[PDB]
Amino acid sequence: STVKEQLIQNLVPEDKLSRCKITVVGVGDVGMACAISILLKGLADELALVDADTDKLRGEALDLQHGSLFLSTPKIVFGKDYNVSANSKLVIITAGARMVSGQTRLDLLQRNVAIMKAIVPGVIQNSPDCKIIVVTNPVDILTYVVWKISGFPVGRVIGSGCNLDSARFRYLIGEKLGVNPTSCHGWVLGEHGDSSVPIWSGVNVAGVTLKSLNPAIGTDKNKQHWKNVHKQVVEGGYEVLDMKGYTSWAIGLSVTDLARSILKNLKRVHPVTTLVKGFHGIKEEVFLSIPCVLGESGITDFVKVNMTAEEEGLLKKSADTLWNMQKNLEL
Amino acid sequence: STVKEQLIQNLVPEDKLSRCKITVVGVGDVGMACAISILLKGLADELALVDADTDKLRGEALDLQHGSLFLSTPKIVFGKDYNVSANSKLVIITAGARMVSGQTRLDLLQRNVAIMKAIVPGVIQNSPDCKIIVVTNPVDILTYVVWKISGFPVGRVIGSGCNLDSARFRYLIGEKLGVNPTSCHGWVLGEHGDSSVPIWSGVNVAGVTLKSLNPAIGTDKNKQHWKNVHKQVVEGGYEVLDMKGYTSWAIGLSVTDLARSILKNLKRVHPVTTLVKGFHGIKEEVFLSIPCVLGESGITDFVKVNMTAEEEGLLKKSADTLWNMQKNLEL
Amino acid sequence: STVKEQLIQNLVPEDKLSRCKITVVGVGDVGMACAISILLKGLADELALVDADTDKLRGEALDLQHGSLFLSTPKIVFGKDYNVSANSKLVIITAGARMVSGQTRLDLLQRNVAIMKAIVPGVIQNSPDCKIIVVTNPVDILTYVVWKISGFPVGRVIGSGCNLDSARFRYLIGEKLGVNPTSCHGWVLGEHGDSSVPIWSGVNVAGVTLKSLNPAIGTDKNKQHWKNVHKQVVEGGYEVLDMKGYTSWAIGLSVTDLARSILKNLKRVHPVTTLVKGFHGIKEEVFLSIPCVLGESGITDFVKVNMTAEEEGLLKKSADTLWNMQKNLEL
Amino acid sequence: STVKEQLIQNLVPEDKLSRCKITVVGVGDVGMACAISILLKGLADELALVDADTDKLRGEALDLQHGSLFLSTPKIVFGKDYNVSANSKLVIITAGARMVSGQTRLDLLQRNVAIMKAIVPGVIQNSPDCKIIVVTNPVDILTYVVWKISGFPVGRVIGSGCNLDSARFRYLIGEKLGVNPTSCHGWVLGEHGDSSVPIWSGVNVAGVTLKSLNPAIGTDKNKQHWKNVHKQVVEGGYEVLDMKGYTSWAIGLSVTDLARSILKNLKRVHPVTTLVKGFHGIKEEVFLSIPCVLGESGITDFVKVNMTAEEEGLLKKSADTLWNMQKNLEL
Repeated sequence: STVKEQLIQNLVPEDKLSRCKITVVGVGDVGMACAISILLKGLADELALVDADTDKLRGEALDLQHGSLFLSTPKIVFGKDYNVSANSKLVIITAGARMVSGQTRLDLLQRNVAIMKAIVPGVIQNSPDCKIIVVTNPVDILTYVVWKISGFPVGRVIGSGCNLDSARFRYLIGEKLGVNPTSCHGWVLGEHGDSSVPIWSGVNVAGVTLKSLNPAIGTDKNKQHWKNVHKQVVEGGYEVLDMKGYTSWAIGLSVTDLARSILKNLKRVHPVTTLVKGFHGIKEEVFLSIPCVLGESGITDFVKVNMTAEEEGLLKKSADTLWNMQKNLEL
Repeated sequence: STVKEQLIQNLVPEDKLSRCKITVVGVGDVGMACAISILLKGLADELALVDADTDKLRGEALDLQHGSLFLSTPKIVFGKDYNVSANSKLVIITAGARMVSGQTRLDLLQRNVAIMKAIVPGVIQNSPDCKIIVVTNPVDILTYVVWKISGFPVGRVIGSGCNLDSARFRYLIGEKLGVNPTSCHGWVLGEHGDSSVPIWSGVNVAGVTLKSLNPAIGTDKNKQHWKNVHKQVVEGGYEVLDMKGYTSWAIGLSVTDLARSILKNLKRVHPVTTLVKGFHGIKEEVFLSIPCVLGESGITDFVKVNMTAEEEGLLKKSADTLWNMQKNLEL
Repeated sequence: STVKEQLIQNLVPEDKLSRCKITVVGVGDVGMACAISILLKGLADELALVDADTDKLRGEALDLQHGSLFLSTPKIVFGKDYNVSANSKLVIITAGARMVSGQTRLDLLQRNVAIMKAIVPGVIQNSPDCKIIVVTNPVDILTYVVWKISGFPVGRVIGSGCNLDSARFRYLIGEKLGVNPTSCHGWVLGEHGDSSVPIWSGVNVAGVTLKSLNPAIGTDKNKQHWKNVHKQVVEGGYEVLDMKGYTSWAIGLSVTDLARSILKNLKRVHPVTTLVKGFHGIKEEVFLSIPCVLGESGITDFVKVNMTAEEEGLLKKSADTLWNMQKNLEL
Repeated sequence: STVKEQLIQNLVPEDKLSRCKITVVGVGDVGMACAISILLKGLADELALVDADTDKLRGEALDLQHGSLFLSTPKIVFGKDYNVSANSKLVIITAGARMVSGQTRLDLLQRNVAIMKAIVPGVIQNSPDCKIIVVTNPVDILTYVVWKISGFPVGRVIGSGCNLDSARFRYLIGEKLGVNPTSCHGWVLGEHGDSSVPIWSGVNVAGVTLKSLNPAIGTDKNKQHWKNVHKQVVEGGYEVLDMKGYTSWAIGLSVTDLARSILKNLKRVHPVTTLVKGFHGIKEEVFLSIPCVLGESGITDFVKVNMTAEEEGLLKKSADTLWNMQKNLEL
């Protein structure tokens, strides 16, 4: 009778389905930049966005929706509740309390565990076999919170860690040789913040033992400027926000780069946060970041690097900072 | 003890998985071009290639394998048997008996149903809920064979149909206006070969009723050159092979464009082959191609166009050609 | 002596170059979303961002810079001046005075011509043979301003027009059939705002004369709900901002889709703004949008559609609204 | 009068242009695979294909042409002559005399310099400022021939070198750790064939000094299986052809990966062939491959690695093999 009933013909049984989604908790600039980009790629055919600030969301959501004619992801849903997350393959938590010129440290912490207790677990009740990337901040300590508060195998529960930083690093690093940050290699681990031990021991622009930045050593630590790449790194997180008044794009790209790996089962190794519970001297459910291999099923395996006496020193140190911090609950 | 046992750390339980594959039966130039391209995109994280010509395959396969460092699909497997297809989401049959300057018609037919009886069903015993794209040729009649020989809902069993042709068409068509074949629209259906009724009734370069090529009518059929676009289309299939001695690339791209749609659940409508069993006068399990909507779960729905008295005429006609042909078995 | 002087060897003459850039004036949410996306593609190997709000820029800029390790565009520059735009191939003006719940109409107009007189011309003194996409708003009237104020051939001076709207349209439109907005076709022209005559005469979901939405006509205008798709369209621009408090993503994607076409010389036809100076009755340097073909060198050619008596009516009407408005200068 | 003259409107002056092309000499399987892939990306908006086997070409060419509706490159041209190459940015020579089970060595050499004398120079007379990637084989010695026979700055004249091999390597290498070949690093240089000194000194799976494969040393050379990765590498070139009867895909991907870098000015370092004329002891216009940085303008700079006494030994050796070979002309 209708144009519908006239133009289109409904091929009988099996006229409904479902499968493999992406969901992002909260669309604060970040939650959001980590959105669009999941889109400017084909990671997900259903991307559901869960926020509690109902207003902006159905606004932002509809923006993406109007945007359809460009995406390669037909379904884009939104909810005020986690029911709207049913059967996600990957959930990315980016809700809490973001940034303030000065503030930013692990200050947004007792503050966020609260955000979590609520936000996180519950999401999980929905997509029971989900896999979580934690972006919030605090990534370490939150990964821990979530880890704890959720109760599924770390592998499933992962964190943004230093994937970010390391990248921030490869950038600057390459800013000096005149070589692509893809084409220079260096690792920064420990904490995602100011306890960041880069790990010069292993820094190419060709190969290990091959072009290790060490063999030509204008030092790299023990002097002659390069420490600064590292001081530039850390500070670098800060300087951004002071100016645009937040940390957006670059966090996004990072994550989607984590997703990319997980989803396409790339088994591309990564610096992410996990339980170093009993690695290089650390023996206490401290989650900091370490180079790990990521696939379909989470963290598969870990990569146990060669930190020099103190590279291990420093790391041993973060571990601990990060550690008492965790004498937790809402108490 | 080992570098393995030394460099990498095995994150305990859940160190194995599996999920959503692509498989291509036979790697004859086509089977193959329809391969690489599935690769120069991220449709599949596991693409298994099943051929019986064991030799060339483990050669070609290894070529792609050496090729890893570029692909975004970690696993690429090969088999002499269909066991190597376990739990594919999409199987693409491109094995039979391909082309010969002159030959090419629906000649490669009794010839191929044979290829099928064997090849097809069996593949299915493995990935029971698979979805099939039939490229072989004969696409129509084979779709039918396979349909029949397999026994799963058409929706699942699909064919290359004219997606190809229509594209071949939009090309030429646009070759004259100086407008992109994306940006010109026209549909050619019926048979994939020489019974190809384009369907001028509906041919934009803007909109329907809007810029329909009809309203300015330097005719389009009933004279003044354009029939030729169509004569150029059909012939066009032939001229290729005469020269490179086969039909490769363009068939590939087409298919992957079918996959793309299926896999990312795009619900992008397409001209593909299916059972017009009881549409526009045809009432007999004749499979020719018609504009249909494709998603995750197969053909979802059909699009019932407005063929003019004879557009319906011609189509009614193919249907039938195609039809007795189907008084089949190996008999 | 140095690691530089040690690791890398400088292959003598020809150790410097330059060529084909993208530049975006102002990074207000939009200027910005229209940024990242130019990045989540390979349109430009040098993208310079010119803003006057020096603060946020060197913040936002550095955000993208830290972001390097993901981009396929090595150079990302920023300036407080247009000198920083030298030899751009495409400049996209997105600076002025953006949005306000209610406000939004062609209010941001005397306001912006001012923004222009300054911003625009000057940019041009730098990249003399540049090509401009105008996003600001007002797109029509601004295209005109810029056109005027710059003095290069429209072809070069283009505007966002309704590429946006039409897309906004294909969306909703497809929201009802259950078909992709790529796979449904419809055109909305005239003004980018509330004088938007869609152009039902030509609306497929197959072909013109073929599946024109007209032949089944649950009307489309002259009743039985569809006008609303159009009322939904226009309103649709408004509802967004009311909520997220601005119009970001979808404008971005649109533009980059214009760039894409221009840059890769796609000669993909588009609804954009240009001088309808003497088309369908309009005879006065009124710039509204019409379906045009875009390539390397600008607008190449125009597409002269079939508006029904009044489709031509309405268009004839916008033209004029838009027209007196243009009895301009700063006077 | 015509639909053309009716549907489309010709926006006056500037209705013609030109700029930045890709050209590939000969479409032998390789010339060809290195074709399609340049397409399954947006490297070129005009790709001209020059072959002398006029027949297959206008066949293969037309195949790609029919293929339009998928490409993001509007113009695809073909010639029997080099006139059809006018103003290419990148020319890729892949014509000569390809492969034979056994044969393959630097046998296809006096044979090819001939192919060159003709093919190469002449191409250049057309696109005088072109940049050449040499794929033929012999890549080394041919790079040299071409270098010589053309007369433009090496930087411009480059070769496939070991980009290939190294990749072939990262593959196998990663086949053992269970880590992506992107995520494992190792370099193989010297000759592209059997004089391939990998360069274990520098082989990560993290960082240099960091995860160098050396520090855990199940040796890597001086025993305990890994030499084989290398023996597997070289042999690996051979085993392919024996089976599919040629080397296609993987060479293609490699090149396009060279183009990608050149064209988008990525300044991504690469192992390619160039004049090691006076590096690590070699002092004679011997072209073998070394890690170099590639951009818009050619090889920009070289990367002078740390070969161990003999890594330098072996390299010193190839150099020379490769060297007398070059006491050339057609004499």
